Amino acid sequence: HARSTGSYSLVTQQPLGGKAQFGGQRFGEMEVWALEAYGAAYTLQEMLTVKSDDVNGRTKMYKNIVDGNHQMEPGMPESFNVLLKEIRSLGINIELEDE
Amino acid sequence: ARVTVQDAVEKIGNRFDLVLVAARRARQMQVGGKDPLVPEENDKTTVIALREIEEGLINNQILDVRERQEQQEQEAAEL
Amino acid sequence: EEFDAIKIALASPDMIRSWSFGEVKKPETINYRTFKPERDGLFCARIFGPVKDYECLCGKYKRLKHRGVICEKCGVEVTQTKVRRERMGHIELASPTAHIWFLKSLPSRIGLLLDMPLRDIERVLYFESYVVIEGGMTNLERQQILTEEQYLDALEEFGDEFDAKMGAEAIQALLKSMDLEQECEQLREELNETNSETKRKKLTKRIKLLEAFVQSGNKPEWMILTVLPVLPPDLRPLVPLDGGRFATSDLNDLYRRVINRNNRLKRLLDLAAPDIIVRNEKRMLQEAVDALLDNGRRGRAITGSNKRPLKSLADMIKGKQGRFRQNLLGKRVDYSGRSVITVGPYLRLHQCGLPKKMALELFKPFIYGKLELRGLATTIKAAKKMVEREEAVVWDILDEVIREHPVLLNRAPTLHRLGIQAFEPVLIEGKAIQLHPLVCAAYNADFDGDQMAVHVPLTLEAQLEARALMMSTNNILSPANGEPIIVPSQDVVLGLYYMTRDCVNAKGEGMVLTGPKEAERLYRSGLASLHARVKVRITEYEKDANGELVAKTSLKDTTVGRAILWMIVPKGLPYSIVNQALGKKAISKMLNTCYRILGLKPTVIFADQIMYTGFAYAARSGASVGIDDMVIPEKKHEIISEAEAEVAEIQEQFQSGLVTAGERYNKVIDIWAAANDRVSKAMMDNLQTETVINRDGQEEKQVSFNSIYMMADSGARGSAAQIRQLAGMRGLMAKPDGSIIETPITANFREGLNVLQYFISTHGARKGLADTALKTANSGYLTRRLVDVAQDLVVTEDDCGTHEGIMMTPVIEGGDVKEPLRDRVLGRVTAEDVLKPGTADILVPRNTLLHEQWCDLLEENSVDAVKVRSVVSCDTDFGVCAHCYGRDLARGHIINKGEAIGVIAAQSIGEPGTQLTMAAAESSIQVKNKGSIKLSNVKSVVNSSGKLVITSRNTELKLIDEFGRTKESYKVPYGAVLAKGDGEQVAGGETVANWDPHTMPVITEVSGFVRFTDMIDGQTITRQTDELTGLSSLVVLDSAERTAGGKDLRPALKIVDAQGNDVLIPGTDMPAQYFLPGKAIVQLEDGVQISSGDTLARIPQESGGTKDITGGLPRVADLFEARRPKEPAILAEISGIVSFGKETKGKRRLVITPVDGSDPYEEMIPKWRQLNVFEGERVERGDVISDGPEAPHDILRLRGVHAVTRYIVNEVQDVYRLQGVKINDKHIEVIVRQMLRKATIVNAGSSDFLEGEQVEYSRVKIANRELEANGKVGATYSRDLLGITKASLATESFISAASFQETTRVLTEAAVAGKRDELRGLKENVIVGRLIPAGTGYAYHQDRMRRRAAG
DNA sequence: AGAAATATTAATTTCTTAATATTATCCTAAGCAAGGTCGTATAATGTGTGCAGTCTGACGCGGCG
DNA sequence: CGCCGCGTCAGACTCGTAGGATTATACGACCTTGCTTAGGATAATATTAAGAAATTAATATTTCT
Repeated sequence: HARSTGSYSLVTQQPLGGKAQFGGQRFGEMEVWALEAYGAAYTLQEMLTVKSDDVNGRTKMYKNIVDGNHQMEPGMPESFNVLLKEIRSLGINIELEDE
Repeated sequence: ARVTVQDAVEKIGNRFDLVLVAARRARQMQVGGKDPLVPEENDKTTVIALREIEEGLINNQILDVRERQEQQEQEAAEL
Repeated sequence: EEFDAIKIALASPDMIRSWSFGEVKKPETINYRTFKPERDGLFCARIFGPVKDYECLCGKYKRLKHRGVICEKCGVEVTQTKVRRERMGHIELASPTAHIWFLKSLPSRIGLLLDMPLRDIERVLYFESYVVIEGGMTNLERQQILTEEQYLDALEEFGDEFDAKMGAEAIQALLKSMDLEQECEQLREELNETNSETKRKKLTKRIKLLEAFVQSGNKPEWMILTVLPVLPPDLRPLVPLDGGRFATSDLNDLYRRVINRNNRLKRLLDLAAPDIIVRNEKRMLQEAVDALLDNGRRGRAITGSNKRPLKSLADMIKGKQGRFRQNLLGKRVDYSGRSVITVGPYLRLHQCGLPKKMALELFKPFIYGKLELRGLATTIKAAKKMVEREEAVVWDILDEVIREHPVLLNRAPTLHRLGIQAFEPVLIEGKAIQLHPLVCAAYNADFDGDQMAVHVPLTLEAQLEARALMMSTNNILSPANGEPIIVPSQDVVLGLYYMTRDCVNAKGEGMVLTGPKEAERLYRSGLASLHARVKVRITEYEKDANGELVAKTSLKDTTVGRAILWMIVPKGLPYSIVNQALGKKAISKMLNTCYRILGLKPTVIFADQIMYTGFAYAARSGASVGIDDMVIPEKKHEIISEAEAEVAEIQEQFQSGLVTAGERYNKVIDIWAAANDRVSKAMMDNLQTETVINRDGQEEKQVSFNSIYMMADSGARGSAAQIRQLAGMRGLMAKPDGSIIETPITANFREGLNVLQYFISTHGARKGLADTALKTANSGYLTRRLVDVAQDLVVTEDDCGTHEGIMMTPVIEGGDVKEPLRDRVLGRVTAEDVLKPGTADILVPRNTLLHEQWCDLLEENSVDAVKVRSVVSCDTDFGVCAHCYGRDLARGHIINKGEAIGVIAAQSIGEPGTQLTMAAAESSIQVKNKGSIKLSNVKSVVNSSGKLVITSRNTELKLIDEFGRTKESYKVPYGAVLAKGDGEQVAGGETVANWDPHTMPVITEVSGFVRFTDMIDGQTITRQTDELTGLSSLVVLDSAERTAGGKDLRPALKIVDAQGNDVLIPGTDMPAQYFLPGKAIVQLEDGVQISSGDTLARIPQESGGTKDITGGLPRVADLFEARRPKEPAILAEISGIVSFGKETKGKRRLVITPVDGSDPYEEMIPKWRQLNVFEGERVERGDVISDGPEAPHDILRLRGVHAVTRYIVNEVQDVYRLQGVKINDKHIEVIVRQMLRKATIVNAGSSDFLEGEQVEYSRVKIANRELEANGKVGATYSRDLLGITKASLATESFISAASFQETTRVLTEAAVAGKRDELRGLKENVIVGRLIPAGTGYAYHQDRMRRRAAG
């Protein structure tokens, strides 16, 4: 099985097909530990934002690849600020202390 | 080089710093479009960056000084 | 966009209104025929935004042009549809209700703030009894419960003068009415006056909560919800499935209840209902909100039509399935495939096969861009058409785009960082990934169905990382130990062993060859056998001073095969590396020598060449396995029958009554084990050497060429145990309770088992199989806990400039030197200057990296104790330094700054465990080698028998050598006869101490008389008087084995002379009275005086069972959790003199009085403890008083930090080393560092008296305050040891803490604390999708640090 | 004669207005099916979750002597 | 001082993965609402004059060639 791009789930906005092109490979916690061990921060960052959740990021970086420019413009994963909304709906004021 | 990057590591002294410098130079050669300092030899820009760092042709100070030289010359071309 | 920190507080109702875009007023979701969002409903388009991009509902304003406008017909705003996912609503609750998280938490925060028992709050909230909000009358006080009839009465006397209410209105009034400054100051002033410990801790809770609410900016009222926020609809979707049915997130149902009930309440207050009905409605409203916020924590969980419980809000951000663990730390990933793996034996170490179809699908956008660039497709739309049609130019473009593009291969479970390695693809025609054989061992991958995931690094930094950090040719040294992990595994090792072997007389026996090349020519020509002894000239090279290879040639006496193999060996290595049998150990060690002498590149090339030549010559052999290769010893039948006759004889000795049942068992199990070992010896003698070979006509036995023996001997596959089960009898099995089945399986696999023998075998088979199944989960949990403790530890400096650290010595447990100094010191950095046996002769200016050269240099001399900088003793604050760590084991040099050592250590410790979790007489001191003697921790006197008495239990015997290197350490029991003394030149094979294996004696140190006092007959013994010689049945036992009759009977024997008064131990005035220990037999009755050194009380010991020590995984888990060790070995808390006090109130009193110090300090110790200390004796701090496992907390508190870290390192090491698993000590040291992270304050002048603190904060304060800011207004600390799970939960960052355990509790605490975290740990930055401050992200994140410096 | 430059009819865009006829909003009145609420007087007056299989081990902690 | 017994909550990890929870259920009658006919008045709006003039593309001299 293989996948470059396809379906994306509804709530979390993260890879999950299955009909023809199946969902992407899960990159679990243990593999995050392995990349943290190697010291590879950029591979990790792209496997969190632009390969999985960062919507503007995922499409912008597909465009960048097609152009022949291999560069990443990462934002914030969808699952994080979905979490922010879910914590906020428990009447708990969690925010992001901007600069 | 292609198989082992030991020589680049001894030339910079840090795996992580080597990755950062090589990525900066490869970005220069891929998007910035400037010509390599070693022969192409049918390699991807990443490997040319590593090969250049192997020969001591590219060090973080060298990248800084070339960038500053070109920027100051452009600012001179402003006037 | 960029933010810096994340702040949690409590949501003021005005703030919940501020978030909201409109009030939800109805429980209506969508229409049933139009399926369009209804006004004011849960999905309203006015509130939560439009349903389609730039369209109102009524379609009046329906294009981009009219963006931003609010269509007056329908109220919708013309904007993107994504804002259904970001806009929130709010339900205006018609009666305040309690937030369940801040009420039903284990430490209720409403109940602490108010100081009202949770039961009383539950009674008020459930509308069950009133409470006095405030009373002008004096008889009624605030927070005083008034039951219904009691309320009626109280209303009768006064009425308006007192305000009493019911429910959350009352509780909100109470919270709103208290003043935080006043209770703060009152509690502070009355904490000191009556400082009872339980009261002190309760008041500490109260106070800290009150300053939390004063400083955080929160207010207490906000605990009670009056406006309830509503999640955006896209996060609780109601979406149509294929069949026409819809699918809804459970929150909708939960939300519906609230609104329904809320609406009913809004109606009842208008109809002026009987207040019983209004009360019930408010109860149900509270229950519905509670089920919304946390269904579980709510006593009864609301279930839907499925009848399984609904999933509340708190159930989505919590657990393994929550957002944190499942969608925020580990995600599904694009550009990733997976497939079955197979061997590519033609590959090179940096290469992986990759199916053409899989690579085409993974690299698709790259191909699109390249096709557009070449002009082959000036259209992306037609490029897709070309890729789908699979033109023959697509394949050329693919081979062009895949060159130099590394791809990460992964195999789950990823136990350690070498489980995800970046290869460089080679396109192959197939559907199975092809893996290089040498890299299987790191993956734990075998080819019987395993599957590997393929990930494509997209960006350019990711490509350089996968090439420079992960590339398979960089990872040839393990990060746990330094040993290589490119070990030639099993077929290659049998090939090397078959080629580098020899024979007595074979083709080409003793001819001379001009080099290796014509050795190969002779073998290929068929003129000489692969292994036939021969003289070959070879020219080996050697790296002399200045790293120059000097060529020296000679005429070696080798075989043909070894000469052939020398051609693949790199220049710089000796021929000795090839002139041997070359099993697995030899091959791995020659790879080690190649790495150490030459470097990484020659080692990679050498590993590939070894693989190719091993595979090639293994195939040339014809190595098979026939049923005749397993030879039963021709003398196995007689051994079996001999054991049969012996068990028959012992049966006849059991029937005759001569032996007992338990004794028959051990004896018969012993004779079966003996017969088993004899059969094992017989087979291994019939295998290993049975080959008789002709030499000049005469026989000459050599090592065998049996297929199975070679496969066992080379180390390829199997061991003597498996061979034993194949040919010899397969030993004794165990019943499912551990009981070794009496009779053993006497058959083997060449003859096949019986029905019963097979059935018995099955018990152990399933035991082991289920154990393996259930052992992985425990190891996974241990690894997870370790990682979450050690996450944020990264090398952060070059040199903290620290003073000395740990003191490093070989672990010699008796005869066995468990671990030597070279393996305990290699790579570390010296704590300070080290001197040779000639004093003041130095090799190190206080710190130098001890690599192989220095280790050999210090093995030239006899140094056996080196001071080493260790992580536990680093001065660096928010991490460690590059020296106090040592050597980066995988890279083999000093460790790079900014590496994540915490994760490395956690994975190094947790990776094993998955693979190995898990007579006894002890006669006397049988010294095994010649050397001197040194005695430790004993202060005795020379006896009248010519030997030395034994004053104490801590008699440490230390065997030394003629070179000053201790080789044996023993502990002789207190009162065990010792033959020789100190300083003697003692040769081995002798016993220096004396005691029977079933004798742990205690000796009179002078001539002793027996006085019948306190061994009083009737209350602890029964008098059975015997003759004048001094016999009896008297048994004296320790306190743990004293009956209830003997309260004033102290078990002892007062040693007095023939004069009658107390004779003295030589050197004391305190009367000689050895309170004899447990399991002790004493025979002397009144009228008996024995020698000065003749025993009173011997303690028999048999050590039956041989399984009485915990081990395996639970032992390591227990060590790291730092749990309480059942009954603990009590220590001596303060140095001084101890005496006794009040007798057996249940516990004796031990009063410790220093020569000059805190004299009135005492302790209470139960009647289960035999005191090594006497009635009154002078002891030093941190000394054993009672015996048992040591609680590590005490070890840290009394002995030094180095002491507790040594204890933990040694214990967990012993557990590993027992299983043949080696893990360098730095990993356990760093985890121990992360345990010792908090301190409890002693003094004051800077902060509070004792409350928990981070020791780095305290050290920074003392580095700021007790510097020239103040002489000493600072505060000292008591260093605290903390279990891994507790320490990982006592993190200063609430996102890391909330991520993995007790999410609800951590988040509730952070809310009432008004906390904020600044995103410094790796986990925090993984969550918010940033660059971790380790490795490559370090340079980035320090930029942010410097920009934080300048605003 | 074979182009090679010229004068004529002649076939032809290009605006332009008006125009001219067609056609398509629009908008409000009205109408019809659908959706929401009330109103019922023999008498009727307390409960179902219909259970639940001791996980689990510390551990918090509230007691608890 | 030293338990001691109540709840209580997360227990490692990658792949696919069919069927899924009954009970028992009234008629009018306004009243409103949400969508459909419908009927001309204009209003665009596509086309038609028209001519006139302007090229402009051919026709037919006649002069070179």
